[PDB]
Amino acid sequence: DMILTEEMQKIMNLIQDDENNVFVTGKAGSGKTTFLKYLIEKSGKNCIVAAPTGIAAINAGGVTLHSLFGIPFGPITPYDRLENKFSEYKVELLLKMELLIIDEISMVRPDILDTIDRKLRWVYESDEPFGGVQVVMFGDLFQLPPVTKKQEREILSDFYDGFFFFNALVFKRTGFHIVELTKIFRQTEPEFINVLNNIRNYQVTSDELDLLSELKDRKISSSYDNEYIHICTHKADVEKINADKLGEQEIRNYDIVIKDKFPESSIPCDLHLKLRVGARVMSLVNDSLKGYYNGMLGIVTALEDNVITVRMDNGRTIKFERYTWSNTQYTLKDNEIVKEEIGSCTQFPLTLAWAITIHKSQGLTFDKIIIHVSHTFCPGQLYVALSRCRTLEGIVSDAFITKQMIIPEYALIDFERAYKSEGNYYGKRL
Ligand SMILES: Nc1ncnc2c1ncn2[C@@H]1O[C@H](COP(=O)(O)OP(=O)(O)O)[C@@H](O)[C@H]1O
Ligand code: ALF
Repeated sequence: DMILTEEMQKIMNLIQDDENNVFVTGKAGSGKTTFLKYLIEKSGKNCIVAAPTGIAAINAGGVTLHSLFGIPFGPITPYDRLENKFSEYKVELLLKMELLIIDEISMVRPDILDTIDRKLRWVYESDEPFGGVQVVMFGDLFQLPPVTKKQEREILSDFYDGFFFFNALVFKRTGFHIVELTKIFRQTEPEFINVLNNIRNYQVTSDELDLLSELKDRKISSSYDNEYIHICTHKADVEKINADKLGEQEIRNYDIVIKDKFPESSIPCDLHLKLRVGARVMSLVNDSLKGYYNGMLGIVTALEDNVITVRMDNGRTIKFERYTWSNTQYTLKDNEIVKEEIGSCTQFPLTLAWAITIHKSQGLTFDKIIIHVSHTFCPGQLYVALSRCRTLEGIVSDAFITKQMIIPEYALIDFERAYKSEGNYYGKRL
């Protein structure tokens, strides 16, 4: 069923040359996850998939960067000394890795990449960056990174020109090609995409500005019974909203089931799923054959012991059973990198969805959203909240969206401008 686009093939063309590192970027719904899987199968290489957080690793079927490379937590300057206490099997695993795939690369502080480059050089006893391991990075540039602690910020400041992954010092020694996936498979909305590009590039016209002014509506934005999902900055506001609407009447509780070794921070579901008939909910996984995807909304119609029946917004009724997330780790089998399960957790793939945070809805899109203007805006945070919808028309705002709420991220605009001018390549050329 998959389409192989020209941009996808162009990435495959680049990684044939084992010396090419590649940054694959694109908005939500542009096929990043789907193409990552195809990339693994067609690469012809022993791949390891890693991500900066536990939930992202679980979702992409890989491991966290910190566990894979024994990275200590906290900022790391070039001259902090690394213990390098790799077990023998980890060393042999890393020595067979020909292709490192890092998902959600925009969440990766640049010192983590340099620490990875340093550990691999130690393991390969090599001066080549990343010990010569080819690196392919997936993520959306313009999704804001985790706010770097004040401590972290000024330690790394003495060594780093900025706090994005591409500020890693290793990129003064190697570089990477960039390919953007621009086909949004779910829908094709040129005007909305154009507004979004103009907001993030700080090139908004006065038309777009009032196009943005219209999105306000105090009636809809204060209602919680309308298939609009409330998108809020703060987790506390979202907890209150989903608790208020859930209420205390006729609530059933379903407990997560853990088997063996599962990191607490990697758990991708509710620990205690509290629901009730009529509760607004969101699907957390994709199962194409039962016809639900990560992000789909619905209303709870029936509650049983092993089955929650939900009427999705598209008119369908689905019988949700418990889903099992597998905690995997990589290993060798006749010098070939394979996976092995070391634990799992099991739970219905549903969560309360009258509201959701910006953070929890990263990489997701909805038909209808309500933006709770969160005054004291930051850089990019308006673009991020509008990016959670599929059209301009499904967006309703708390208050009026004003020009001063558009806070650009000039480091990202300069990065794009720089690579698009130098042949879709950043860093040192070999
Ligand atoms: N190459 C492709 N061909 C056809 N459909 C695709 C392709 N890539 C993605 N899709 C569809 O678009 C949706 C988004 O895919 P996904 O890989 O999750 O995008 P991203 O990871 O960039 O958010 C999926 O539900 C999938 O059905
Ligand atoms: F894996 Al994605 F959006 F990056 F689903």
